[PDB]
Amino acid sequence: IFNSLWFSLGAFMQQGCDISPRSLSGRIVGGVWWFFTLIIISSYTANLAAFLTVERMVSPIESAEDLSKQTEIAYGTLDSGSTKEFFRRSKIAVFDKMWTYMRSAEPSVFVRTTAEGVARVRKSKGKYAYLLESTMNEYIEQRKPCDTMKVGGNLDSKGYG
Amino acid sequence: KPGVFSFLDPLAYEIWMCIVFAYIGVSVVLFLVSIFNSLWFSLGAFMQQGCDISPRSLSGRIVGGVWWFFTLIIISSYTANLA
Amino acid sequence: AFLTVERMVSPIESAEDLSKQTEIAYGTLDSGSTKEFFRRSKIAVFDKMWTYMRSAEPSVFVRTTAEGVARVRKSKGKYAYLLESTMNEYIEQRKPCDTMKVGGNLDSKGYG
Amino acid sequence: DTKIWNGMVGELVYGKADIAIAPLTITLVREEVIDFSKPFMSLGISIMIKKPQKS
Amino acid sequence: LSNVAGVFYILVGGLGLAMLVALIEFCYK
Amino acid sequence: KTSRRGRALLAVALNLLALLFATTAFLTTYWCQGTQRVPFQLRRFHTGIWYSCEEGEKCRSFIDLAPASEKGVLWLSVVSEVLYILLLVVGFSLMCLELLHSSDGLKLNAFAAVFTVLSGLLGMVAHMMYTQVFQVTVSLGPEDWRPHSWDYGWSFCLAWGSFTCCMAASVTTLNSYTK
Ligand SMILES: N[C@@H](Cn1oc(=O)[nH]c1=O)C(=O)O
Ligand SMILES: N[C@@H](Cn1oc(=O)[nH]c1=O)C(=O)O
Repeated sequence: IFNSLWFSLGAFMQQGCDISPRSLSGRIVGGVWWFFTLIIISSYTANLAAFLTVERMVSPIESAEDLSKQTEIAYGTLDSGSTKEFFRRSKIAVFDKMWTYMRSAEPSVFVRTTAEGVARVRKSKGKYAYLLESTMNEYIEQRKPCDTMKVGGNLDSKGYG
Repeated sequence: KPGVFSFLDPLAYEIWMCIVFAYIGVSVVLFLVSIFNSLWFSLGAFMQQGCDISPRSLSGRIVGGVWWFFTLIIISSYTANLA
Repeated sequence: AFLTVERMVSPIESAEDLSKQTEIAYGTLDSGSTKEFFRRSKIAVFDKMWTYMRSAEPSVFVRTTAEGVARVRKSKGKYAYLLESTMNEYIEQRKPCDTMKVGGNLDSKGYG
Repeated sequence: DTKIWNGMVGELVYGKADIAIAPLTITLVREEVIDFSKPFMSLGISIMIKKPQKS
Repeated sequence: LSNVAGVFYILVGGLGLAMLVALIEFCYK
Repeated sequence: KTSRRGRALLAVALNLLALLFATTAFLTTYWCQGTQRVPFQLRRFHTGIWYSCEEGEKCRSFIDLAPASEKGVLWLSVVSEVLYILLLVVGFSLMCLELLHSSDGLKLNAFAAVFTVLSGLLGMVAHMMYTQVFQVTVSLGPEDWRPHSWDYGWSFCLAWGSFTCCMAASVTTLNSYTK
């Protein structure tokens, strides 16, 4: 059962099979095999082109939960504000876990101004994610060089007065 | 569009230099199983699927299979690119 | 061609997505705060949605949340319903688990 | 520790300003020391990231 | 050319493996 | 008998030339010409493989850059270079043994051929890795040095040297099979 395996490798090597009397019961195997490999490579081509068409990417981190389960991407908030207080006071598991990480991360993940937070996101090669109010977020999303994006739903619902 | 370059465009020139050198490297290996003769046989290999006449495995026939897989992948990628 | 056209599909999961198309109909509950929201909005996207809804035919408004859910479930995706997040997430946890809440909330308010 | 308020909230608390017109979030601890009008804008905490181009 | 270079790697590796097979086949004899 | 000797010695000298190319790109002075003549001021980079020169005239180190896994690709690259050189030298050594018998044989010569093939197999991978790395270095905003001149220099000739290495390998091993 070795020379036959060799020949099978010599089947995949080229179209598919040969060393049988016309069909007999051997060539049929290689014919079905040929149709098979054909559909495979064709499908491979189609699918490969499909990536080359739309090319729609979406990193991997898409929610607060995503942030909480990893340590590769650092994240923080603005200082002296309602956002920092939110995480510090949350009893919700995911947010508590995020606060526990942020409050002791080094170097510090907190910023003094929104501007500083935006700069950190833009210059950290994706190794920093910023937590800020949806309003500032969507404003920044419409500013050059259009390299930031707001992901996921809002963690809460409140207002300015 | 320069006459010729447009065909060349889907796959980079460097990639071409690479496939050429790689094929040249594959080519001699068949001779090892045995400067002109088996190199000519490899010229008879790229032309059609990949390799032949190997007395069951031997050595270079599996090289023929890998080469077949190889050229298959490349041409597929090329066509997808042009698409 | 199949995979290509398939990948082109739009990710209709927000209010803006709804406002830029006419293939998928959408509406709200009658006599409630949601309908009033669109009718009174000065915000571009919401105004555009109200302009479409208030005159769509057949009517895109429903008398009960139940009627809205049924319309979403039986319209092969040709109907999207606008309702409060609370009812939405409740329905999302009911059989036959064929509905989903997409996008963030349009506003933030409460029941009293 | 010192129980001293800073920022715009502090300006109001210590009488340095008469009113605050800015994106100041209405919160319980603040409403306990200053007054807030009804909301003029709605929002929520969110997450902004650097786009995606991993190639 | 990277994405193809990954295939170059398996190609060359298959080459070297087949060469080793040629070597042991020269060892039996 | 002069024929086989001429073939063998010719292949030896050719592989020696290939070794000269190996030293050539191992001693690259600027692996890519570079420029940033910003209308800042005019700039002319000259990136040696381990030595990013600028041109008043100056040359700088700049080796082992970003990032990490890429550095390891550089490790595999350099190791592949060393083993490449080793297979070369073992090739010439087996050639010298052939000379000593000129002053197995076949069984020995084919060995060198194999190693030379392996040698050719490695450097062609190696340069890929290197070029791979180089593209990556360009891909990640090369600090400030991101020339529009971008084009290969000295090492490409070494790629040809690995080519003629495989060539001379095939020729001398054919000289061996003709026996
Ligand atoms: N509006 C916030 C200030 N701040 O802006 C953000 O985006 N986060 C945050 O804490 C506040 O009134 O404290
Ligand atoms: N809670 C709403 C009634 N209603 O429920 C929805 O989901 N939309 C809507 O208008 C109201 O008090 O009017």
